[PDB]
Amino acid sequence: SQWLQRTIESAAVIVFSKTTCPFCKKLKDVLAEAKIKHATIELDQLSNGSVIQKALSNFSKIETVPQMFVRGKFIGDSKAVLNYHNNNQLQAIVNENKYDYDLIIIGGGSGGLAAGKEAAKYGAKIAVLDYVEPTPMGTTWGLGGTCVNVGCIPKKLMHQAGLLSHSLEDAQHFGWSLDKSEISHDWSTMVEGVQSHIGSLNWGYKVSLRDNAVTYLNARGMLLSPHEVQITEKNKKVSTITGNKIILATGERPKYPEIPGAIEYGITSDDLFSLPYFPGKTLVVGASYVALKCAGFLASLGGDVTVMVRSILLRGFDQQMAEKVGDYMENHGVKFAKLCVPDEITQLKPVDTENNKPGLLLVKGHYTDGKKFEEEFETVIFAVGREPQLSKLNCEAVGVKLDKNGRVVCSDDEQTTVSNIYAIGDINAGKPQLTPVAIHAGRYLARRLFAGATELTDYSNVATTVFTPLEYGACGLSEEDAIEKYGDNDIEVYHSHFKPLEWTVAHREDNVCYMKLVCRISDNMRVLGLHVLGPNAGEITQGYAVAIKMGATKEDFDRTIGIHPTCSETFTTLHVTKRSGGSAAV
Amino acid sequence: SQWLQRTIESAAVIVFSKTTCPFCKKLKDVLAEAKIKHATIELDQLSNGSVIQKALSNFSKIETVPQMFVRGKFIGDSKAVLNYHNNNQLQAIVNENKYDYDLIIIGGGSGGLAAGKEAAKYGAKIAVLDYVEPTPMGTTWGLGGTCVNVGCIPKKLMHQAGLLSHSLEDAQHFGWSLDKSEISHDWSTMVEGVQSHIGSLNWGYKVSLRDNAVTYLNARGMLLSPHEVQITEKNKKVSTITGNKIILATGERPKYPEIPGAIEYGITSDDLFSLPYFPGKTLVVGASYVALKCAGFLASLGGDVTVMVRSILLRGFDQQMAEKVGDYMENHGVKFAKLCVPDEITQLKPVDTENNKPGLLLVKGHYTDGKKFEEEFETVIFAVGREPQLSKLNCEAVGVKLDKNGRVVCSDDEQTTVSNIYAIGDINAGKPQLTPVAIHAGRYLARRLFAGATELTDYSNVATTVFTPLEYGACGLSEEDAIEKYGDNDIEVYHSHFKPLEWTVAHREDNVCYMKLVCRISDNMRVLGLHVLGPNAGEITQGYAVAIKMGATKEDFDRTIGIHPTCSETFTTLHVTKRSGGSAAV
Ligand SMILES: Cc1cc2nc3c(=O)[nH]c(=O)nc-3n(CC(O)[C@H](O)[C@H](O)COP(=O)(O)OP(=O)(O)OC[C@H]3O[C@@H](n4cnc5c(N)ncnc54)[C@H](O)[C@@H]3O)c2cc1C
Ligand SMILES: Cc1cc2nc3c(=O)[nH]c(=O)nc-3n(CC(O)[C@H](O)[C@H](O)COP(=O)(O)OP(=O)(O)OC[C@H]3O[C@@H](n4cnc5c(N)ncnc54)[C@H](O)[C@@H]3O)c2cc1C
Repeated sequence: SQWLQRTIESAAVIVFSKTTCPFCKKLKDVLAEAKIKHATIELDQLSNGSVIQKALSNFSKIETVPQMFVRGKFIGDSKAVLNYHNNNQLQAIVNENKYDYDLIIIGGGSGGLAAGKEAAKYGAKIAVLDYVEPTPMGTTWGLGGTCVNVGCIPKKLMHQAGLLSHSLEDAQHFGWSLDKSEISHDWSTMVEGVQSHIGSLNWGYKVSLRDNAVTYLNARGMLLSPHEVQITEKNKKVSTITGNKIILATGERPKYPEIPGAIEYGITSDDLFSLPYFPGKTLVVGASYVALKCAGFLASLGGDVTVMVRSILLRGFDQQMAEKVGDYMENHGVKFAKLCVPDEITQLKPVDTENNKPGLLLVKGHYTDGKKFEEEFETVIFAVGREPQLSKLNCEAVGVKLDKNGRVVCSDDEQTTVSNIYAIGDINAGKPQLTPVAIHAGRYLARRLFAGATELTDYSNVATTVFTPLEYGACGLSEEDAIEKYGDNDIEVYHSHFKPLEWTVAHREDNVCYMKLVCRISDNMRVLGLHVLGPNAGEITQGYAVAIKMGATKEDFDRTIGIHPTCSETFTTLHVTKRSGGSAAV
Repeated sequence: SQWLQRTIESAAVIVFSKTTCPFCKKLKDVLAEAKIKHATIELDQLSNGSVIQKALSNFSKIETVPQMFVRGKFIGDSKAVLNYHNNNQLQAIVNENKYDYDLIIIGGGSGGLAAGKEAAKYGAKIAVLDYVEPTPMGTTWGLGGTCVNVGCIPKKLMHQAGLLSHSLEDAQHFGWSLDKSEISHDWSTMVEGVQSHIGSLNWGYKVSLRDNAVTYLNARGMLLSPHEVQITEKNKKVSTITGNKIILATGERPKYPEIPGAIEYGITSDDLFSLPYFPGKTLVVGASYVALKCAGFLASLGGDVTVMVRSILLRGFDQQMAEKVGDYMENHGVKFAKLCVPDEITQLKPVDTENNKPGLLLVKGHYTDGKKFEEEFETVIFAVGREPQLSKLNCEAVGVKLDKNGRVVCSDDEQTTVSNIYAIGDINAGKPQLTPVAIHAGRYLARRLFAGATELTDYSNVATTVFTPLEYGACGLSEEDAIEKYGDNDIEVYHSHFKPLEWTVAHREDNVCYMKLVCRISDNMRVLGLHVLGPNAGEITQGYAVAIKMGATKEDFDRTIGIHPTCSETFTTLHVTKRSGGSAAV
C-alpha cells in the first residue's frame, strides 16, 4: 500500500510472484541457477495481493507477474531477467549498490548474527562487526558474544557439573556403592572441557557467517552518520564503510560498584568461566539471577559461598518464588548477608600464579542498620547488573535517542529515532534480556527489512528459567504483578507442592518443589502466569509457553491428561486455590 | 432440561444456590459446620440458570434459592433445612439411603480411588473394594493397583537407578574424580529402597480414602445383580452390599505365552520389581514399552539382557521413533533376537534359595525363517501384554457386555450395557491404557454422577512417554497414521536432531536425540503429532500436550520464544522438512 513503497525501497533483491505462474517459476529457477538470493512475495497468498499487484505499476509501469526489483529499481519481468542472465549482465545488476552494504550489524553476540544470517537469505549484502573489549584483568574471548562465551552456555554447563554433584550423593540410595567422601572435583578439568566447547562455538559462529556470505569483521564499530560506520581493526587500522540499514546489537558488560578495590581485586561473570583456579571461599555481590546461578554451582562444587544481598532476591521476579529459591540455597550450603553492601576490597594475599591458587581479599561493608561487615574471601564476584556502553558508538550525535539508563529507545519494530537504524537484544530499552529474544527479534526484523514481512516481535509471555541449584521456570506474570494489574478479586492462584519420584528414594525434601498458576477469573480463568520450582524446570516450562501464547485457560490445563510419572503432570491437576486457604502440601 | 432431572435423580446431596445469596451462604455454612458434604450448582453462573431455577419448581414447588435435595428428594429451603438442623434431624436426613452405598467401586488401583475420592466430595457414600490375587510364584502387594506396586512407580524408580550409571560416567568429564569402572551396584539395596517407597504409597492410598470418608474393604468383589455385590474378605467371610452406582475398575494382569515352562519357570513385571535377587542373564520376551523399559534399566545396571521380538518394536507407536529407540538400546548393550518367538522353557538348575540366586533355564524357540533358537538364561521375563480378568466378576449373568478381548464395552460416558454400572481404566475397551487416563476419567465420571457435570472425557491426543534408556515422548499421531489418514501431499514433517548441552562435555553421541512435528498442510499446518527422543522426554512433551489439545499450528510453535539453553526450545525453531530432503543433523 505504502507498505509497498517501503518494501521496494529497502529490499536488496525481491521478486513479486504468484504460485500459479509458470513464468514466475522460470524466473525463480534462473535465479537459483545463478545462485542469486532474493525475497519473494507470492501475491496469490495475500488477501490483498490484487491491490498490491495493480499498485506495482507505479514502480514498473506494468501489472503482470513476475516483477523483479533490485534496491528500489525495477529490473524486469521473466523475459527481461532471462536476457540479463543469458547475457552475463545479471550478476552485475544484482550487485549494484550505492553503499558498501545493505546491512551493517554492529555486535556479534546472539542478536546481530541471527539478523545477519536471516537478512543474507534474501540477498542483502551484510557485514557483522564484533570486537570484545577485555575485562579489567585482561580476559577476552571469541565470536558469539555474551551467551556463547560468558553467559548461558558456560553457566548451564557449570550448573550441570553442580547437579552431577547431587547425583553422586543420590546414587548410593539407588544401590550404587559410591562413597562421595572420597571423590573430589577438579576445577581445571571442568574449565578445560567448558572452554573447549566454547572455542568450538566461536568457530561455529565464524563458519556460519561465512556459509551465509555474511562478511565478518573483527573490529570496533562507531557511527559517523546514519550510513557511515567507522571501523578500527586489530592492526589499529581505521577506515569507513557504508550501509543502508544499520542494526545496533552491542549488548552490555558487567558493572562494578564504585568502591576502592573492586576493579583491582574483584572479578565478574565475564572472568569466572575461564578462571584458572577454583575461586575457593567466595563472596558473590549481587542478587540477580546471575548472582544466584553462580553462587549455586560454586556451592555444589563444594565451595564456601556467601551472597551479599542489598535488598531482595531476583528483583523483577515473582517474590514468593524468589524466597523459595533463596530458602533452598540457604539450606544447601549458601550463606546470605542480607541488607548489606560492600564498601571496600583490600588484598591480603596475591593470586598464586605458579601453584594455580587464588589470593585472599578483605571485604569491608555495612548493613542497613549501620553494623559493620568484615570478612575474608579468596575470590569476590560482582553480579550487580550489566550496562550498555553506547557512548563509544556516537549514538546521540548521529541522532539515536538513548534513555536515562543509556539504552536505545525503540519503537515496537526495533526502529530507533534515526529511520534506517534499528536496535535489538539487551540494548533495546524495556525488552526482556534473553538470548532467544535477541535471535527471534533479529530474524523477524530482517524479514521486515528485506522480505517485506510485517510481523512484529511479541515480547509478552516470554518464558524464562533461572538455573539455581533448584531451578525456577516462569512464563507470564508474577502473582503480585497480576494482582496489581487486575485486582485481588479477579485473581485466582492454583498451587501445589510436589515431590519428584527421584527424590523419594534419595530421601530429599517433601514440600520444597512448588508450582502455581496465576489466573484471571473474569477472563474465563485465563492463565496469566506459570511458575515452577523443581528439577528440569526449563524443560517443563517450555511446552506451556506455547499454550499460554495461544491464550490458555485453567480449563485447557484441566482437560489435558498428564504423563505419568513426571513433575510436569502436576500442572494438569491443580485444584487448591490460595483463596481457599487449603493446604498445598503433598 | 432433563439434565436437571438426571442430576437430582443421581445426586446424593445437592444444593442449588447463587454466589450473591446470603441465605445460600448461610445454608452452605451450616452444612459445612455439620460436616455434610454436597454438590453445589450456583445458578447465577450458568447461562441457562434462569431456566433451571424455574424448572426446579417441578420438584420443590418453589423457584427461590437455596434448594436442597437428598437422593432425589427435595429437603427444603434455607428455613426448612435449618429447622431440621435445629431439630437434630439433619444428619439422619442426609444419610437416608435405600442402598448401603451411593457408589461401589470394584478395584483399588488408579481409577477406582480417584473416582471414589471425587464422589465423596459431593456426599456420595462410597465403598472401594481392592484385592490382589498373587502371581504364580505368590507375589502379592498392597493398595494402589498396578502403577503403585508393579507398574509406573517401581519402573521409573529403577529407570532412574539405570540413568545414574550415565550420570556417574558423565561426572568424570565434568571434573569429578571418580572411576565409574570400579563402582558396583547392589540390586537388593535398590529393591529395599523402592519397596519402602511403594509401601508408603499403599499407606498413603489407604489414608487418603479414609480421610475422604470413603470405605475401603480389602476384599474380592463379584456382581450378583445390578445393585448387589458379593464381597469375600480375607477370612473367607462372604457377604452382600448394595449400591446405587457401581464402577468396575479392576485393571489387568500380565499374560503368559501358552508354552511349556512359562508359568513354572518364567516371571513377569508383576514379579520383577520385588525379586529377592538380581535377574542375571535375562531374556525379555516381548517388544512393547514394558519389555523395553525393563530390558533397558537391567542393561544399565550391568545386566546381560536379550529382548525377543516377534515382529516389531512398539507396535502402535511411530515406527521411525521405535527404530531409533531400539538402535539406542542395541548400541548401549541390549541384544535383540528379531523375528523370534519362544517354543518352550526348561529348567536346568532350580532357583538357589539358600544362596538367594536365580536358577538356570534353557529357552528353545524359532525364527520366522525356521532357523532354531536355543540359549541359556537365569531369568526369563514375559512382557507379552496384559489382559482383563472379568471372569470372576460374574458380568455375563448380570448383563455387562464384554468384547472379544474380554474388556467391558462402554459408551462415551463410561456406561456399560447395565444402566447403573460404569467401567473405567484398563478394562474400558479401546481406551488409552494409562494411569492418568484412568484417574481423569474416574474423576470426570464421579462429577457427572454426583455433581451434575456434563463434561465427557476426551481420549484423543493423550501424551505418553516410554522410559527407555533414551526416553521417547509422544502426543498425537504417528507420521504413518497421519500420512495414511490424510494423504502424503497433505502431510508436512518438520524435524531436527539435537545434542543436549550436557552431552557436549560428557562426549555423548552427536545426532542421536531427535524430534519432529507431524503437520497437516490443508489445516494451517496443524500439528497432528509431536515426537521427541532425548533426556527427560516426558517433562518436555507434557507442556506441548496442552497446546495440542488447543489446536496448535506450526506457526504457534514458531512464534513462541525458546527457553535457552534447553532441549525443548528446539521445538520452537523447527524449519527443516523431510520433504525438502535436507539434513536433520545438528
Ligand atoms: C552470566 C549470564 C548468564 C546468562 N544466562 C542466560 C540464559 O540461561 N538464557 C538466556 O536466554 N539468556 C541468558 N543471559 C543473557 C544473554 O546471554 C544476553 O541476553 C545475550 O547475550 C544478548 O545478546 P546480544 O546479541 O544482544 O548482546 P551480546 O551477546 O552481549 O553481544 C554483543 C556483542 O557486541 C560486541 N560489541 C560491543 N560494542 C561493540 C562495538 N562498538 N563494535 C563492535 N562490537 C561491539 C560485544 O563485545 C559483544 O560481543 C545470560 C547473561 C549473563 C551475563
Ligand atoms: C510394568 C508397567 C509399567 C507401567 N508404566 C506406566 C507409566 O510409566 N505411565 C502410565 O500412564 N501407565 C503405566 N502403566 C500402565 C498402568 O499402570 C495402568 O494403566 C494403571 O494401573 C491402570 O489403572 P487401573 O485402575 O485401571 O488398573 P489397576 O491399577 O491394575 O487396578 C486394578 C485393581 O483392582 C484389583 N481387583 C481386580 N479384581 C478385583 C475384584 N474382583 N475385587 C476387588 N479388587 C479387584 C486389582 O488387583 C487391582 O489392584 C504401566 C503398567 C505396567 C504393567
